[PDB]
Amino acid sequence: VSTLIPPKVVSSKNIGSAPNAKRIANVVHFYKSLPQGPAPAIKANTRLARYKAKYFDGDNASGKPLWHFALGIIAFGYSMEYYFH
Amino acid sequence: AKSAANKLDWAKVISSLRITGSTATQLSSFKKRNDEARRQLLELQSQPTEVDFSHYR
Repeated sequence: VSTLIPPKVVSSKNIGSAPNAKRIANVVHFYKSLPQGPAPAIKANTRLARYKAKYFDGDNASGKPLWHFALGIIAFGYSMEYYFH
Repeated sequence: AKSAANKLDWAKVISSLRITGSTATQLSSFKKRNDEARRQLLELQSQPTEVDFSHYR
């Protein structure tokens, strides 16, 4: 009876579609995300900070700390098993 | 004019790929072709609406 007009009705149509739900999701997931590894806090300073940078960081993550623990028992020979039970 | 009227109709068919299921826009284009086709035939078959007092009378 006349010229129908569904070419321009997306101003209220862009709310119910599924991609819009993902659209409003990931845009919030993007703006505050740190750009290039910023704010990594690589300078750890808490009590034994030196340990935090050699083995406690996790780059090595090997049996050295338990080796250090074992050597501590060895150095305590005349303190726990000798001169005492 | 006639070729210009449907020239922009070949624009909406390209616009129709993203908009599928147009109820009446194509019908309106069909209507604007149905009546327009009736126009050219009407004027070509239109004799000068008069009686020839010289010859035909």
